Amino acid sequence: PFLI
Repeated sequence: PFLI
């Protein structure tokens, strides 16, 4: 992902 882009972030978690």
